[PDB]
Amino acid sequence: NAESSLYESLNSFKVANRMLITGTPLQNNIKELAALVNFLMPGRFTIDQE
DNA sequence: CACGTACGCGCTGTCCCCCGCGTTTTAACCGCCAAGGGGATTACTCCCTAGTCTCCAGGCACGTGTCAGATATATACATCC
Repeated sequence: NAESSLYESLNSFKVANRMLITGTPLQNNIKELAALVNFLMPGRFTIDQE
């Protein structure tokens, strides 16, 4: 979730390189995967159509 | 104003129950889904109903005459000394 407090807490960190380790990248819809790829690298990847 | 006595108040005992502290538990709090309904707005359409107007008539208020029940005498029969 991009709205949660953990998302804004970790997204405000001054880290050069990030990595996400999970088993299920997409669970409900493509908006969640959009949130993960926005947390990874913010802006060259956009998802706006469901 | 006088009297007198009952009760407010001060003192003492006593016991009991609440407070302080330490220890253990536990649920409030914060952060999370998971979808779905409730409700606040914005815009639009429609139609029923309440305001407005005119006219009229009877309900309410006032006044007054009467009328039936309650109260107070007028006279006659029964009764005590």
